[PDB]
Amino acid sequence: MEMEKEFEQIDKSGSWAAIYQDIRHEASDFPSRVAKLPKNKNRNRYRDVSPFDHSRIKLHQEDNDYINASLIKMEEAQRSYILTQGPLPNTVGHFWEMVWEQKSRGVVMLNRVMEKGSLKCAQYWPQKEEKEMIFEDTNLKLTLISEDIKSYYTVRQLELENLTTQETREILHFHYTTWPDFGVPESPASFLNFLFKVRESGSLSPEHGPVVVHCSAGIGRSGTFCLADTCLLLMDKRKDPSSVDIKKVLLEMRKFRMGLIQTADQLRFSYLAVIEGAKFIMGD
Ligand SMILES: CCNc1ccc(C(=O)O)cc1
Repeated sequence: MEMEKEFEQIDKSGSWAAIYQDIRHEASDFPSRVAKLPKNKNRNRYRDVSPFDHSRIKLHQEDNDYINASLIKMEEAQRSYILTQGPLPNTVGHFWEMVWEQKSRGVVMLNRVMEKGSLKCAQYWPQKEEKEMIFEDTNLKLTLISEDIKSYYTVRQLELENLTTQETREILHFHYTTWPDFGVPESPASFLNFLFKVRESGSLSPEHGPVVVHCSAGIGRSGTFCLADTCLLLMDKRKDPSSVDIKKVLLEMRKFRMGLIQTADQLRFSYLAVIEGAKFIMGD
């Protein structure tokens, strides 16, 4: 079923809450035993959001290999993503270790450091060129190189140095700064513009490690970004683009990380972004 017809039918019937609960009911349930070990309690932002054991990213250290991050491998689309929580004061060094070890080119951040008057993640990158950050626990240095501030997003170039070997890499930080404190954006136009800026950078391409994507918990906004990207890629690739089923792509993604897409509005909005994306590409 052409998803815009499916969309109009769910909208006119006001059944978004019913479709969303059906997804919640069919979603995979896998063990998360490492996440729940007592030694890991201060590495988790939220008690009810944990990576599955089978898909968790392992840090390359014998001490404690745990970070709250998941590899989402989309086989038919040929895209991988790492979805993670916003870093905590005591996990900023682990975050940048993971970026280094997984060979990522890009970091995609979909939240503000403060929202609704509370801290949603640590200030994990330098705000001035001349004040670099040193992470003594993982032996890394991070420097701001340049900053490009636009109306809906900011792009930063960062230099990450492994102080152990003195190798350096350029990381691109893509920061979506305008997602509202409550609900979802009214139009998907600025979110699609942002997605195409990430794609244009090389950050999502197979010559690099997987892109790192986060919001506060790493499931809601983060889930929207990777679901919209994967659905548009499948429409480009397949002979029958009308066969792309957004609900089936979401269930496949939920085999790798729990709770992706947190509300019926986020589902409805994910449908909105994919529909608007399919016509910009038909070049109406
Ligand atoms: C036949 C109705 N459904 C679709 C039409 C065109 C495309 C596309 O060319 O991206 C995707 C779906």
